[PDB]
Amino acid sequence: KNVLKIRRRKMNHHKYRKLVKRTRFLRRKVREGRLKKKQIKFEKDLKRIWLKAGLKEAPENWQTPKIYLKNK
Amino acid sequence: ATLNQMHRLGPRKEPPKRLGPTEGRPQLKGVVLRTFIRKPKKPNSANRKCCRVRLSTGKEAVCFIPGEGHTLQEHHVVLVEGGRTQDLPGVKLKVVRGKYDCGHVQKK
Amino acid sequence: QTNYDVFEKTCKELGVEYTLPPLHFQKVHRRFLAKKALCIRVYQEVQKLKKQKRALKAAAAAAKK
Amino acid sequence: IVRSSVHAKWVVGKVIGTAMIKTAKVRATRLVLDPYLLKYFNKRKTYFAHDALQQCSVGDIVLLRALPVPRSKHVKHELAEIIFKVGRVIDPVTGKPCAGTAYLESPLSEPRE
Amino acid sequence: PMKGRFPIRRTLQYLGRGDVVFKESVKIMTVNYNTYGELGEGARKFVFFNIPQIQYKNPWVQIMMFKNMTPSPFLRFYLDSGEQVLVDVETKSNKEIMEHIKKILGKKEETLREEELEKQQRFHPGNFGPRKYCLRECMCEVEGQVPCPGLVPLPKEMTGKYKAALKAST
Amino acid sequence: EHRELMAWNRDENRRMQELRIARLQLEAQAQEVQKAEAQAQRAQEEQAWV
RNA sequence: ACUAUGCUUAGCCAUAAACCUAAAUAAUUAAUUAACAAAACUAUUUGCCAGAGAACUACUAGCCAUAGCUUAAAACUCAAAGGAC
RNA sequence: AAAGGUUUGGUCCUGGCCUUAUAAUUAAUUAGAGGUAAAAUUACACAUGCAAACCUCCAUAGACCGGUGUAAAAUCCCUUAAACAUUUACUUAAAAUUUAAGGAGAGGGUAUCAAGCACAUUAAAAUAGCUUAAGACACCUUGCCUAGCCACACCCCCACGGGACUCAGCAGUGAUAAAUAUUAAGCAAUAAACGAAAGUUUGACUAAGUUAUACCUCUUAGGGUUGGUAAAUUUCGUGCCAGCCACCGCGGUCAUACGAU
Ligand code: FES
Ligand SMILES: [K+]
Ligand SMILES: [K+]
Ligand SMILES: [K+]
Ligand SMILES: [K+]
Ligand SMILES: [K+]
Ligand SMILES: [K+]
Ligand SMILES: [Mg+2]
Ligand SMILES: [Mg+2]
Ligand SMILES: [Mg+2]
Ligand SMILES: [Mg+2]
Ligand SMILES: [Mg+2]
Ligand SMILES: [Mg+2]
Ligand SMILES: [Mg+2]
Ligand SMILES: [Mg+2]
Ligand SMILES: [Mg+2]
Ligand SMILES: [Mg+2]
Ligand SMILES: [Mg+2]
Ligand SMILES: [Mg+2]
Ligand SMILES: [Mg+2]
Ligand SMILES: [Mg+2]
Ligand SMILES: [Mg+2]
Ligand SMILES: [Mg+2]
Ligand SMILES: [Mg+2]
Ligand SMILES: [Mg+2]
Ligand SMILES: [Mg+2]
Ligand SMILES: [Mg+2]
Ligand SMILES: [Mg+2]
Ligand SMILES: [Mg+2]
Ligand SMILES: [Mg+2]
Repeated sequence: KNVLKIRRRKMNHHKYRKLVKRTRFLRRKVREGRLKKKQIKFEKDLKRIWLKAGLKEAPENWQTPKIYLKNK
Repeated sequence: ATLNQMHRLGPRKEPPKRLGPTEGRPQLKGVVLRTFIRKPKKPNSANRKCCRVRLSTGKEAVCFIPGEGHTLQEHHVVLVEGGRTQDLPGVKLKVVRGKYDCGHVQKK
Repeated sequence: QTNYDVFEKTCKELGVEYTLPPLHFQKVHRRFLAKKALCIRVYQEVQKLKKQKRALKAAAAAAKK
Repeated sequence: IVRSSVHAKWVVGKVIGTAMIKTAKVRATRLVLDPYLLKYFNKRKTYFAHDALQQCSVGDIVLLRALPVPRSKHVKHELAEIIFKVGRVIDPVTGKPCAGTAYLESPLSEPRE
Repeated sequence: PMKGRFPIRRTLQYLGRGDVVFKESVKIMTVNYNTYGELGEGARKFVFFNIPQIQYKNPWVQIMMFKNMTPSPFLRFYLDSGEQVLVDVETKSNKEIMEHIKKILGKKEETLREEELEKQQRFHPGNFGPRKYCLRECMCEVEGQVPCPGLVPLPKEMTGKYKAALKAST
Repeated sequence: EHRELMAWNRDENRRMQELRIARLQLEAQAQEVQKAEAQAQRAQEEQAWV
């Protein structure tokens, strides 16, 4: 078979790689902010749980782990 | 698929029927906003008479005006219907001749 | 499943512990393991409070009697 | 001595768990007809059963009797009998211990032990 | 082509050919059979061909099947009284097994016929109403009775429009 | 009628139990003969191997 | 001409036309040529597919991955695209 | 489905789209009478009238009929117990009609909603359990089970309370929408309420009014179409313009495809 369908994907992937290259710095700031919102949503979801259970403060010796930050 | 696989999945999942320009309604009433000409995509050649309208739903759409010659102007009221104009891309509505401000084509 | 008596001797002699397969598979990732840890902790705290309340309630009743 | 309301007056199932005190979680299966294919498949249900003596082990077939009054929200049956013990089956036809499709004790013999 | 082996087993006519209707005492039928062997061939065919027919006629009976748990195949019925009926099906054809269980724990033809007649007691041919429940919706359908005004216009003297006019005239 | 049918069933199970013991008895005789011959071959091979 | 790199010691990344483009298992070779390729074909079980493009994309979650990988749409456009000859 | 049209220079295969059949609403043009059925933009706001009384005072009824489809995966089918704001009987039993607790099985969508976070058992009060890829939880959508059933009754899920303060009863109005029934008569029939009863009341209902939305019986003829699929075009005008097509497509001077005839 011909490679025509592969050529379409070849151009799509090439053009996408250069688009990511152009806006690489913008994408980095988008991600750090999407992860920060991802963390706040995680923290709030944990606060909802204990408040609904009837606790007025989080369980003793508990600190929500920061799981989306540059910990590794 | 095997009979066990057909049982676990059942009948084919059916994508919902998304609505069209009229929102699944026979006709809509709109007020003309502008009258302009649209060019039929190649290989056709004409100066097709179209108009923009604000429909009762609140959105704005481009409507082809059929017939040889229309008297439509801004602020006029028209009854739009479905039916795409094949040569005109994006024009999914048509005006009904003989209703509200739009009138029947004057016979020659 | 076939010879339980032979099974028991073999595990004891060979020193092999047999754990039964868990009915349900549990997914694991940082977000789940952290939420599942708090939920267990929250429950324990709620139950500890109830035990304290029951003791205080019973103690007051005993004094009245 | 009125009997239970529940339809399942007698249910057979496998003991899939025994981590609750004096209770055995049992999985029963029934055959349900697929209307499109007209073939029977297994619909399984979970039944909590009162195991008074904690004499049940995971994997054994058991018979449950519907309790007249529900003991709790989910415990509405008791353990009538253990049809097959896991790894300790006794052939109903001959009465001799078996280990799969074989006799641990020959039916010709009469050990009486 | 219908999938699977013996696709006739997945037809409503085949499922309705079953003749074993258990007595109300029967609650469970556990089937112990072996997948390999020579003396258990009839039991394997009974699970393959007959169990669907039995379940179809006894929807409320729990049929649970266990494989390779004992040296020989057998059937054990659990009754509501608490009795347990053990049947030995080794060296027995699938047809023989069906006939055996029909005799000991199967309803007789007379009993089944009586139930069918009782079920239809409240259907009356003379009753009028919707097609789902009755033969005729209205007496206009009956021959000789006054026909429906929609199909056939009524005489003027039988109409309220005409009668009301006369009362005003009087 | 139920009691009569439950009595006929128990008889059928005993009748088939009798056949099982008769069939399995024949197997023990034949299989015993084969076992003795197989043990003889082991004795011959075992001595040769030693 | 010369560097990253190909090498070694640990750790990471998890992608290939990773394709023999042919899932695994047990058969059968007559009652059997869409084309081409590596003859046809039955049963069992799981996975996957449902016009083309948009799209190895957007968003979501997971990940030692931070110009990344896996997961994976819709609007909108067309009356075809595609395979073999 | 008894199928058809349309990928290409051409063939086969695959594959989508579309055509032909049937029905509802609205619209264009057109239309005699008669009978019948149905009546339907909107849980947005409502002027006016009416829709529940009866009856020797007590009671009974206004909890129904009628209306709408708000909320909700809401349910169906089945089991058990219990009453009843009841009836008819008996001093003790047959029904109708409900309520509560349940469960053999069945029951919408999204898995890019994959975990839920107390959702369990025991009964010395301990154990660490419960649901979940055989789809839990979450979110979204929808009345269904149709001799009929379910929910709702101005709003705040409820209705002590509070509020933006009542036609989703009949008729009618404003606004809104493509969507257009009488601000009508009668209690004679049947149904319901009351009375011991003669009887009384009822916008339930009955007999009419309105309307080609449907069917039936009739008498006038109008609407569309005429390149292929797909039944059927003469002349003239136009000349890639004006226009046409459901799909394929047509129109550049002899156009059966546009407009008139
Ligand atoms: S349906 Fe019987 S009179 Fe009309
Ligand atoms: K053209
Ligand atoms: K290759
Ligand atoms: K086709
Ligand atoms: K409400
Ligand atoms: K009346
Ligand atoms: K005509
Ligand atoms: Mg080549
Ligand atoms: Mg491209
Ligand atoms: Mg170098
Ligand atoms: Mg390297
Ligand atoms: Mg890959
Ligand atoms: Mg390779
Ligand atoms: Mg890639
Ligand atoms: Mg990507
Ligand atoms: Mg992404
Ligand atoms: Mg092609
Ligand atoms: Mg109209
Ligand atoms: Mg009603
Ligand atoms: Mg709603
Ligand atoms: Mg997404
Ligand atoms: Mg209102
Ligand atoms: Mg309310
Ligand atoms: Mg009204
Ligand atoms: Mg009101
Ligand atoms: Mg209308
Ligand atoms: Mg009375
Ligand atoms: Mg010409
Ligand atoms: Mg045409
Ligand atoms: Mg023409």
